[PDB]
Amino acid sequence: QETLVRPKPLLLKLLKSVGAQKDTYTMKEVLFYLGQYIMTKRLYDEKQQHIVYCSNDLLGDLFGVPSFSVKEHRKIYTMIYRNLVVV
Ligand SMILES: COc1ccc(C2=N[C@@H](c3ccc(Cl)cc3)[C@@H](c3ccc(Cl)cc3)N2C(=O)N2CCNC(=O)C2)c(OC(C)C)c1
Repeated sequence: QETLVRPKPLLLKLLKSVGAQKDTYTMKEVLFYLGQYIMTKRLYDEKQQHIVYCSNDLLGDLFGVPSFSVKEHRKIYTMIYRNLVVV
């Protein structure tokens, strides 16, 4: 009974690029897959792994900043919610 969401096109493209196959997800699944996108594309700092640099990537278009820490929860949840609809 978790809320189901339907990502908008750019978010869906990111999710499918890391092997998600569906069109509707829970918020925890969206977060998991975005994390995997960062990990697979090596967008994090090797020393302080919470730090992401996304300026030269579509992820930067999603979050609207060139860099962020994964501790920026308000920004991360807000930008994900701007990029989906509830089902
Ligand atoms: C010490 O290094 C860490 C510690 C925590 C995270 C993290 N933290 C998790 C997280 C972060 C923010 C929210 Cl709002 C929810 C979950 C989740 C995540 C989910 C979405 C995004 Cl956009 C980024 C990361 N997320 C992860 O995706 N992790 C967990 C740890 N290792 C991983 O391989 C993947 C982390 O993420 C990297 C991808 C940058 C690195």
